[PDB]
Amino acid sequence: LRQRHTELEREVSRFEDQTQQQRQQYAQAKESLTTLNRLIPQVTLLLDET
Amino acid sequence: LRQRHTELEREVSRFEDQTQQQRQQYAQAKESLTTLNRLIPQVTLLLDET
Amino acid sequence: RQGRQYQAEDLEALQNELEARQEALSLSVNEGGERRMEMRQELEQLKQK
Amino acid sequence: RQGRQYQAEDLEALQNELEARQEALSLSVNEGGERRMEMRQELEQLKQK
Repeated sequence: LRQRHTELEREVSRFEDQTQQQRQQYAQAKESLTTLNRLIPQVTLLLDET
Repeated sequence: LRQRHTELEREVSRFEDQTQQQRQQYAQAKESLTTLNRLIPQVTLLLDET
Repeated sequence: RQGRQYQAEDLEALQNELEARQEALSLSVNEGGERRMEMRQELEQLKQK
Repeated sequence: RQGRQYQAEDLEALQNELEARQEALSLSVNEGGERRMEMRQELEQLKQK
């Protein structure tokens, strides 16, 4: 059971790393979305060699 | 424990509902936002009601 | 969809505000979403017990 | 700000990529939180044993 606890701690560390990463990139992606969705979403019409 | 189950179920029901409504409102928020994203960027200015 | 005239002649600024409103989405859906999750396990645990 | 360059000829691809990932956002946060807290209670049962 002590080994079980050791491996459980290992898994805790892995999950912590994964969660911090994924949430950070997801926030950044949300921000980039906001930019595109708000500003760009259709203005390519105008950008289209008008 | 069965009483605990019933009470936890009450609480979980409340959260399930709150989510069920909430998401409607906030999906509608992003939806109206998409409507604005479609309208304003240039369309409101060429469809400026000339 | 929004109001019924809703200053459509010139709504510009509100778009920004709407985005602000939309931010609450994150919390309002996110929070309970784990709460259910959370208690569900306990229910499961309690079930197991 | 993001990437390095993407053809103005197609915004839609970027829209769809971000759509997919932001859809994965909620799922990923649920995954992380639930699995970690569940294995934490597992830790607790191990402790008592």
